Amino acid sequence: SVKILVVEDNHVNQEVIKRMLNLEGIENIELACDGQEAFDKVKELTSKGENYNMIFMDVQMPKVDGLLSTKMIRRDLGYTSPIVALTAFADDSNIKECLESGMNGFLSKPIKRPKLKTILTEFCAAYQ
Amino acid sequence: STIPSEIINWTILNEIISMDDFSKGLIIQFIDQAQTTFAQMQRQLDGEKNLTELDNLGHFLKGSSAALGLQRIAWVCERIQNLGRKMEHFFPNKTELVNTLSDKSIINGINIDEDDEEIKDENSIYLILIAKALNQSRLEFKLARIELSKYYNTNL
Repeated sequence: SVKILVVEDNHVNQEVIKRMLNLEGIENIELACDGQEAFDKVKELTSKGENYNMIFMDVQMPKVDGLLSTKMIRRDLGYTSPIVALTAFADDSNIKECLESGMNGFLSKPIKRPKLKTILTEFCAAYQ
Repeated sequence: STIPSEIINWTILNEIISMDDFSKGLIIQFIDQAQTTFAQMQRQLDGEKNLTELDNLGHFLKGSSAALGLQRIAWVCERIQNLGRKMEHFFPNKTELVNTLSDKSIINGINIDEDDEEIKDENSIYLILIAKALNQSRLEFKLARIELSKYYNTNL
């Protein structure tokens, strides 16, 4: 019954990740194009007593980045499930900054499928 | 860094293809997104001249192009962003840039200026260079299409 939120500020990137998840046997995938929209979707799911097993969150987005989005989601909504950074800079420095915002894992872009598979296995509850 | 020599980073695109209609569909989405984005950049150049929006548009196309391995397009986008942040104040000309191509024969039988547009204050310098880079991006887009078309045995 896995449900996943994919937050990426480009539709193309979103479809790449959705396809990856689909190939891993996950079909219930929602999309958000920015940090606020992401918060909105978690809040809604939250309005329905339901929740995402995992969120994949683009770090570098305009208006509201993935750090802010993460903190809003955790603090205001009480979401304690895994939020995984989608990042272009896997430098140890930025990786800590993501952790400090409330994220708990990372996938570097361009996303590599085997890394995505490992993240799912390790952190996604109920994942086949 | 400078501009990559290769139009396509197959190491990146192969990941997407390993998931294959899917990749072709994705490439077609990209192609539409690029045409929109360029048209938006042009509109800004001729109208509002908002450097901040040109930065934003560059950010958006960079993410897509990079993910598909269209690394030359991605590089031009990143220059557009820097120009728009006023961090750079030069941009190379078309000949210089095409002279770095890994396979220059892709240019035989095409006018490399075919898709050029022009436009008409501190900001003028930057706007002009962004216009120049946009023209570069149009060529890079066409070249990417040519290569992708030959790979998929179909005009994209």
